[PDB]
Amino acid sequence: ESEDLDFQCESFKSQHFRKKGPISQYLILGLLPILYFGTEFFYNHYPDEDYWRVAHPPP
Amino acid sequence: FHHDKGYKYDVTTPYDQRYNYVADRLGHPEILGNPFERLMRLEGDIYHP
Amino acid sequence: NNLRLKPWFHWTDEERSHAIFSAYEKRILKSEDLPSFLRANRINNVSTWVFPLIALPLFNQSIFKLGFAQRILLTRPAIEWHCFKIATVAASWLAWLNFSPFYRKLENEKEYLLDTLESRIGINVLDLNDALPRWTTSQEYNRRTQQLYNQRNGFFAGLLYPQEESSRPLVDIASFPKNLHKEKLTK
Amino acid sequence: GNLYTWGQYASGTGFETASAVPRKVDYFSGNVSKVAMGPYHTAVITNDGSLYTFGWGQNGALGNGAKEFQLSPSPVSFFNDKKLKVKDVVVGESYTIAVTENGEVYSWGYGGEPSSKINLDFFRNAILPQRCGALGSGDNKNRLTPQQIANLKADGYKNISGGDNFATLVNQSGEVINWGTGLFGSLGNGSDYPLFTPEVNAYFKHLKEHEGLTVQSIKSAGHFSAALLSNGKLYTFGVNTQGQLGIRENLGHNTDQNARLPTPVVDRHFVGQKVVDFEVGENTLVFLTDKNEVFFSGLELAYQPIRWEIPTDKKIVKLAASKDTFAAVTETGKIYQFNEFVGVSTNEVGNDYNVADSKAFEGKVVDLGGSYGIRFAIVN
Amino acid sequence: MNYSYKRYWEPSTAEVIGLSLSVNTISAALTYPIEFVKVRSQIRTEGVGIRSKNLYMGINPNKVFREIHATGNGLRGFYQGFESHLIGRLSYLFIRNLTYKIIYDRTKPVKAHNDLSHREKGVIAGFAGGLAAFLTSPADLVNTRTIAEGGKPKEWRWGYKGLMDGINKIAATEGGNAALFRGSYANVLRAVILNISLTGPFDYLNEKIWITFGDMTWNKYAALLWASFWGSVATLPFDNIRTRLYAQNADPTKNRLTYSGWADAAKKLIQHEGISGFYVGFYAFYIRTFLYAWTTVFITDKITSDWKRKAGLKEWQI
Amino acid sequence: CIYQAYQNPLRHINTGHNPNNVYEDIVMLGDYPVQ
Amino acid sequence: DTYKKWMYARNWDDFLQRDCKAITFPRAFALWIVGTLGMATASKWCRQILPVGSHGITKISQTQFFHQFGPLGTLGAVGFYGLTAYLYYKTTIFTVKKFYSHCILQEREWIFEQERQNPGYGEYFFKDVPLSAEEHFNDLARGEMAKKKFEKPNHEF
Amino acid sequence: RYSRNRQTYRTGAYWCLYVNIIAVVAFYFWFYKFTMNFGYLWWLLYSLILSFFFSRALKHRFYNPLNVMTEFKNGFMWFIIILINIFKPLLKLLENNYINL
Amino acid sequence: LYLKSTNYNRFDYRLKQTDWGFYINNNSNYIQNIFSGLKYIWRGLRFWII
Amino acid sequence: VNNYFYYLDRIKKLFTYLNDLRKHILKKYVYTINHKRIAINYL
Ligand SMILES: CCCCCCCCCCCCCCCCCC(=O)OC[C@H](COP(=O)([O-])OCC(O)COP(=O)([O-])OC[C@@H](COC(=O)CCCCCCCCCCCCCCCCC)OC(=O)CCCCCCCCCCCCCCCCC)OC(=O)CCCCCCCCCCCCCCCCC
Ligand SMILES: CCCCCCCCCCCCCCCCCC(=O)OC[C@H](COP(=O)([O-])OCC[N+](C)(C)C)OC(=O)CCCCCCCCCCCCCCCCC
Repeated sequence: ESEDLDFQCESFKSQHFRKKGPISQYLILGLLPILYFGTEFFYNHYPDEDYWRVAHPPP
Repeated sequence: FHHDKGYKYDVTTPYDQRYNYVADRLGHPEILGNPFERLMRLEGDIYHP
Repeated sequence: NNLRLKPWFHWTDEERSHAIFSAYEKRILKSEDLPSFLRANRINNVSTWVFPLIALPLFNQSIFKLGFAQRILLTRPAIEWHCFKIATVAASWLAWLNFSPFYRKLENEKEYLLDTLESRIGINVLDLNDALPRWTTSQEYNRRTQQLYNQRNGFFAGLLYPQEESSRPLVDIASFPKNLHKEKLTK
Repeated sequence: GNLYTWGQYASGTGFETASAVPRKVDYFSGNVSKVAMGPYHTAVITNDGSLYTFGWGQNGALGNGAKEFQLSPSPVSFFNDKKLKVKDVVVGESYTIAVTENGEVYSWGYGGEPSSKINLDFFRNAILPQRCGALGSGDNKNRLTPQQIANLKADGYKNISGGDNFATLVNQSGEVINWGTGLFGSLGNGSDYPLFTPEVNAYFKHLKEHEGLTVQSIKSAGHFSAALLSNGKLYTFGVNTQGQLGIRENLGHNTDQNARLPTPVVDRHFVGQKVVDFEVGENTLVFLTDKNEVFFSGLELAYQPIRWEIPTDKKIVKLAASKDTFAAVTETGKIYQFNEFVGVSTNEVGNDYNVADSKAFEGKVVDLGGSYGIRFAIVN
Repeated sequence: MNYSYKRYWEPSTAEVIGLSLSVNTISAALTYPIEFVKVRSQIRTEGVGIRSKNLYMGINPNKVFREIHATGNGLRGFYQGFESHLIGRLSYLFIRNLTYKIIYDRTKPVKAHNDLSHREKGVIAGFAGGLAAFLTSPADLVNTRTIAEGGKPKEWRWGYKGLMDGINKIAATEGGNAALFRGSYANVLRAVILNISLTGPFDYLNEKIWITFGDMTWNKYAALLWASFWGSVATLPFDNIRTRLYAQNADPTKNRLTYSGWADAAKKLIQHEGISGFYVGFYAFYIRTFLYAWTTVFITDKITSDWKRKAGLKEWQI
Repeated sequence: CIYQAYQNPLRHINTGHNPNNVYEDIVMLGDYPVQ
Repeated sequence: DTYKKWMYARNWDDFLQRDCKAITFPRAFALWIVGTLGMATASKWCRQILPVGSHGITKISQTQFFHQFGPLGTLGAVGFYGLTAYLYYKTTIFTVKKFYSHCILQEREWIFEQERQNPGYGEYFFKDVPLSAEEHFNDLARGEMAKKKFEKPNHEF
Repeated sequence: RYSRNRQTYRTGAYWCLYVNIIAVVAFYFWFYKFTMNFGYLWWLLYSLILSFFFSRALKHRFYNPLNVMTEFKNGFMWFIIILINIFKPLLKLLENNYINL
Repeated sequence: LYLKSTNYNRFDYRLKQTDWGFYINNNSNYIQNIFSGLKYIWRGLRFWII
Repeated sequence: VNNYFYYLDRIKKLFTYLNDLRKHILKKYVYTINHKRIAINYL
């Protein structure tokens, strides 16, 4: 910054090529629907606490 | 030379060989800044090294 | 009973001093309750701005002649010796300010005045507290109380300063009209 | 000549009260030959080879078998009793080393022994290397009385100098023998481990073998050292607290914290010149180059050697460096000083120097020295 | 949650000692080949580290198992040093359980529905585990040396034929009883970390699952899986350093690396392997932890519930 | 720039546009170029 | 309100306890670490802007800051350092008090502990615990805790 | 035919973050009368507080405890020097008063 | 106050360590232009006070 | 060179790598105006 000119190099090797990387991030992505639904319903306890619990009649 | 952006005809003119300022004799203290704007840590385009 | 929380169990020193000052100003506390507390207050002031003086030669005879102090004096520049002496005196001064017998006496006198207030107006002693200015101190409120005592219990009372005896009209506050309405604005 | 001492404090000054103005040590009747001042104690060798140590005798220094202050000058009973004349002396933070005329080397002082049995040596030794001193004993044990360094002969040696916790001997053949604490490249040998016993420096041996550069001299102060080699170059190594090393190419880069190996100073400001001599003080390095030019680094002002602008009309004879001060003595005895080195200055001032008043000393200032807060002048 | 505890039946010292010894003998006998594979995986990557990339990072437990089986000793070759492992584990458990029981009985709350917070029980368990691991370090050392040899050159092997034989050889050759306690501080650190990394995570997820899904039956096993994962994450670096210190030969020549202590071992692990070099054999360590914990919890719960039902406790108190 | 000096402080008014531990301003807090 | 206060923090102890919510000891120590970093940075800034005792300088006059701005700049730097040191001392006292209370005396922020014990939707209403719920607090305790009476003040003013 | 265009918009990214904060916070406060309890996740609040002092202390390597101790000592000595040099003119004025008398 | 005071300041040595040809080192006494920073501070805040 | 802080050098490289990666991520995905990265963030 402040000492590199804002210009474009003549060579094509200055192109920003995309290369792949790690895969654990995509492990997180693959379970995204499971994690999102679990977060909402269980973590936020929606609609209420007793809905997802195993059903018991009152004494 | 800059092997990724530059050419072999990249020779910096040394500060000795650059043309001296002769247009006027009065000084131009803008290039120093001010004690006020140095104290205030203000960055100006006219005193940027 | 030492298990009952007094209404001012959370108040700071500034809040306690302001409560006492407001009680005296509002003629809840008479000038007959102040002379002890005020006296303690003055002693506390003398206990604050004299201690470093009292602590300056004493250390020169007790602490600054010790082995560690002499080592600092002999093997370090004079500015570091001054720094050591000033730091020691300032630490002693801070410890004195936090734990001073005269400060404890002043706090006890303020507690006695607050107990008298609670005996007089009951739980309404909490009505003497407000949102104090940030930089006004307990000493400043004590000085204001002392100034009010000097004004009332001295000359010019009734000439330049209001007297200590109230002359408020005798009315029935249950029926007498009030300035503020409960919910709306009135004219 | 008569001794003159001054400084910020009164530990190693030979007196009991400090004085900025020079004060004449006259316990010696003009027989002072050499003086070595550490941070807190001083050792003086007279004409007859007698050794007098004074100052703070912590960790068994001063060669008196105690750990108390001895502000007044006092002879060392180990050498005076046997009439063993001492040739040279090196004084460091809490140690003393004496080179006698027969070549034997003695040491006494702090050696790295832990102060108390209750200490955090577990975590520290898990983190930092084991503590050591400038003794050649081979163990971290304090020497309250002078004791010979086994298997070390200093006869015909070019130089001997030591820092706060390390020592170095440069022989006539250019061989460098180091011992003490080598942490952060103080010894310049490329290792941070302590050297309890003296060992030959491998880096300078490699330089003399391959590059063919012979070590002219080595001078140390604090945890910093500078070496002058066969070519007119200075190689600094140690802890760069305040820019003493003079190895910073770019003023704005704070990456020069320490140099494990001897790195050459930045030759930018004296291209084509060869260093004639140099002097090392606790936070400063002042060297004179053959164009009669004085360059300095340190004091948190110059992180690379920049020229001192004292007049070059008169040849510079002596150089001296000390904590936040330094000075240069010319042929005529005129003493230029950066900051108050002598303590008295005349009205003659210049862009970066004052002139020390000649009235402070009674005679001609033959020698100047002192690198940690207390300074001395040997005056004839 | 401080009223939520259920301690209406407290087992006696004899009961806890006998049950712990028997159940943990079974558990250790079941997972000893997994421990063997983990130790071998840690041994084979001392100066190397993890050199694969992406999903291949680490050492495959099945590959090590196949190599050890192809050695030619069969499954009995995975139980070499099991005498040392079992004796050390049983002694460690005896000392730890005795000290924990004593300090707990001196400190446990009066009410049967109250109990020490996980920090207090963690302090007690850490002290007990540190003491027991310090005392059983010779047995752990002999076991680790027995396992490690085989993945080492012939001249680097110790050749131990038992626990007493190994102890005699260590004392006689290396010299003194201080030789038996090589790397004992590593074992102490490992036991301190292991004794505090399982109770915390287990109760956390168990209670959270109960809050979410009510009183189902899978709650404790999901919480056990989670606790095993976090205990393996916390304990594995210390186990790795303990393995490195235990397997180091007395002769500095016969070592890929020489360690002068726990800190030195950690430094030389970070230098050559990096941070990820700590977690080698993580799958094996986690699987062994989960299997051992599941076996112990299952059998102990069955036995203690049977004991409680014979003590007259109601169903909600069991 | 942590432990590595990429930027050139000789060509910047204020070094500290990025979190770093290896840069120092040439014109420091108390420095004022004057005529 | 008469706008005599804006932050409504009586002192720095109140600020740290309530505004920053350093109710526990780890929070107090984290705030102390932040304050230590800030104090070190402020000291370094003051020593850089007024370099007395750094390069052999011994007098305030022999600094470029004094040449440019004079005694007003020195007063400003002294005030800045004094305020920073005052706030750091207050933070240190707060942290030491919290360490003595929570770690030595084993005191806690008990409402915070109650919130820690129940994670919002737990089922911990038990008959054995009188304080578990409002239904399980026995009526005898309610009667007994309210037996005494307040004193009637004497309106002697 | 268009001049070179800068390839980053940092002020734009932060202006949009502020727009999101304004929308959510203002709408919750106006309609739900809700204000987020920043003390619930106190360590995010600490990260906000820490960030104001982290970088400047990082520049001087104050993450090292030794540097902090050295800086404390040097700063206190600097403060003492300034105060002493302030109060010595009182002694100078006293001597001037003696000579004036 | 500046009887025996040298011309150079810290910034002068810092400048001598840089390749900034546009700035030079002061060679005369600063008594003539002393306390000019206050003048520049006034000029900076001149239109902002009211 | 028998430096005593080789592990420390590795940790220093890790810290430098983390700061460089932070700057890279911010400049490439958050502060960018490239339409492809913005579209992928949208997705
Ligand atoms: C009638 C007289 C008229 C005037 C006469 C002439 C006067 C001349 C002298 C003036 C004062 C000289 C002394 C200045 C000291 C500082 C020197 C300096 O350059 O510092 C570096 C600093 C920036 O350095 P940098 O390396 O470039 O950093 C860039 C960013 O700032 C980096 O930002 P960041 O976000 O990374 O870092 C955040 C934070 C980081 O902060 C730190 O690292 C340390 C800061 C203190 C922290 C304390 C923490 C305590 C512990 C807390 C723990 C608990 C947790 C807390 C949680 C909550 C946290 C928020 O940094 C700051 O806060 C920097 C700004 C500090 C400004 C200070 C302004 C006041 C100074 C004077 C006070 C006077 C008091 C009364 C005096 C009289 C008494 C009788 O410089 C400035 O900020 C320049 C502006 C301020 C300097 C003075 C300007 C005066 C202008 C003329 C005034 C005329 C009259 C008033 C009208 C003004 C209208 C505009
Ligand atoms: C998942 C299991 C599902 C089972 C489904 C139902 C199967 C029913 C049929 C079973 C057939 C086999 C029964 C064998 C019974 C014992 C027989 C016997 O005594 O054999 C002699 C063997 C010993 O003989 P051997 O193995 O030396 O063989 C002799 C022949 N030579 C030497 C030539 C190869 O006995 C044992 O091995 C018993 C000791 C206990 C074994 C415990 C194994 C635990 C394995 C744990 C997992 C693997 C390690 C970890 C890998 C992954 C790490 C992450």
